[PDB]
Amino acid sequence: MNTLEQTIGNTPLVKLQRIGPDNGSEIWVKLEGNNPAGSVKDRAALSMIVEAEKRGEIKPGDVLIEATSGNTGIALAMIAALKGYRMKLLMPDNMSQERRAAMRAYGAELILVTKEQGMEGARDLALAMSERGEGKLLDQFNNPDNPYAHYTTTGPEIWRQTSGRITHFVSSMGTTGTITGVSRFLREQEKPVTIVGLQPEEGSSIPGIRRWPAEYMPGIFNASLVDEVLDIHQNDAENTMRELAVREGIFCGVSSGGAVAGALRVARATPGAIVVAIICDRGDRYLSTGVFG
Amino acid sequence: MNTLEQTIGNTPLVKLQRIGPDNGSEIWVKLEGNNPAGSVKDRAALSMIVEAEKRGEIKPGDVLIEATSGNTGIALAMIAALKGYRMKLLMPDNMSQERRAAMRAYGAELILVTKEQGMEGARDLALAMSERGEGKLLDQFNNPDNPYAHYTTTGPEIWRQTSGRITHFVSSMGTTGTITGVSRFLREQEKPVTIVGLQPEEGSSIPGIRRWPAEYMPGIFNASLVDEVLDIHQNDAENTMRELAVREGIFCGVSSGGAVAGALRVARATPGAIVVAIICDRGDRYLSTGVFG
Ligand SMILES: *Cc1c(COP(=O)(O)O)cnc(C)c1O
Ligand SMILES: *Cc1c(COP(=O)(O)O)cnc(C)c1O
Repeated sequence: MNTLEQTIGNTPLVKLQRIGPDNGSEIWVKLEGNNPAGSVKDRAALSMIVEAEKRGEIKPGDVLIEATSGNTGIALAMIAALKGYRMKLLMPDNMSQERRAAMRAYGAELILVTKEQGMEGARDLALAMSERGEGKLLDQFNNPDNPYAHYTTTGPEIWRQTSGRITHFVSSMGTTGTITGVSRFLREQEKPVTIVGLQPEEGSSIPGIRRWPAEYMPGIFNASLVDEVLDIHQNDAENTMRELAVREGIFCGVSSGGAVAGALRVARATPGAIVVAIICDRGDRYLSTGVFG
Repeated sequence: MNTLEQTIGNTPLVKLQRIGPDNGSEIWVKLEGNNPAGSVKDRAALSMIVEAEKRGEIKPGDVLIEATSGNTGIALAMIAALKGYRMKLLMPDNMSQERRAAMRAYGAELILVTKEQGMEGARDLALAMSERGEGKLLDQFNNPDNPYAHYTTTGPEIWRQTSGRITHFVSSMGTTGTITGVSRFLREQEKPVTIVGLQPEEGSSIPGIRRWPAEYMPGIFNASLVDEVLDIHQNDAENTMRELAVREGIFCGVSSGGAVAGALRVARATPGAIVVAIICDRGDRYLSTGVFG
């Protein structure tokens, strides 16, 4: 159609010109910050909602519920404003103003729990509400429609954009929808492709992702779809993030620096590798946090 | 050729779904925030530098100079990082720390003048430095390569995207490069097109543009290329800006709200008009100023 919805997905895939070893390997980055609301989350938000519409579970005017407050919140608030839904976002009351402003700007309703109840308290209340019938819960960590988005758009795009030359795919794992969906699609190809997931080192804090308890991975995660899982140190992610802006002109977030850091490790260890890493969002919303300056 | 440079331009053109009169008019918005560094300035930044390279005036490694601190500064810093130039941006010492960070992230060097000297003192210093042979001055307000970017990319895209249906073009004027270059291209078409330029009402403050002294328009400006100039009140631009996010899911800046406000006036006064307005940048860098949440 002719709406903002058609600008989601089909993000550019560009090759890094300067960082990276000179051993024949190539590093390409998928610019998810190009999505309308600035991040890879626009894909899963659209998919979770669109697929629910297709099942008759929801229709414009309905209330949507989710506990979150980062890109998923921004993305859901945007899809809600775009498609005509009432979005209710649950989060602890210690959110910066700017942080909640990104979600409120789209007209989403922010429902606060106590700092103490924290993110888990929010998850619970959101669930309480969906079971009472106060609105459809999206649940990004378990909703198969999340990876479905990447199985149908992101992965095919990457395969088409690298003309099937891709040998390694690198993704920082949050819900794991991106790595799960993209892997699912790549496995269907004859040519083998190594799937590399990244998680923060214990103690490291990288916005957008988290280190999952060994046996407490999100429901949509499928260990057999990931060939390797690497740890990325906060500092290493932040340095690569700043290096991307300075040496490539690519202004992205911390997890994106982490993804390229991982792609660098891979490229260095494998001459000739054709690595694709996901750049999750732009760096704009990180400016106030000082990671840049 | 596969670098971030190829993601500049070719921005989406989407139709507003809810705001606007129901009189047969259509309002389309050109999403310039989709440019790699988030603003319409990426086009002129790339053009001024590419064209100077063609003329042999500069080559990678050289110093580039410009007095500015908004989107132009950010766009120039980004092109410089992308292409390998040493960017120097001049501005008075009263820039917020976030405003400075948007330019420094790309490795640009900021050269400060006193608040007393202000933007005009910076313009002067920049000119002096270039005359002392310290670097190539870009001069966004007088450089023909600024409107040229719009004559060759922006205008042609709009004409193609609307399949020649456009009847009115609305643009908030800063350097006037966009309205100038787009008008030049549209005038070459058989079908007439009304060119509408917008400027802030006296006393109104709209980031990115300014009310030019009657007989002191920027050098690149050509009065005959613009059919009408409307005044936009700051409040009206801010309101339309907020309403775009809420009712359309389009998150953009103040001048963009002013642009859609102008397009609404045009649409309301002319049933059946096919209006195209330029959305200059995303709203992200405006959150900290409070104009939204
Ligand atoms: C969601 C997100 C990720 C991880 O993507 P998943 O598909 O959820 O694995 C990484 N970084 C940021 C900033 C994100 O918002
Ligand atoms: C520069 C700018 C404009 C004006 O565009 P011109 O092509 O310079 O007239 C409008 N809004 C914003 C935010 C700008 O950066």
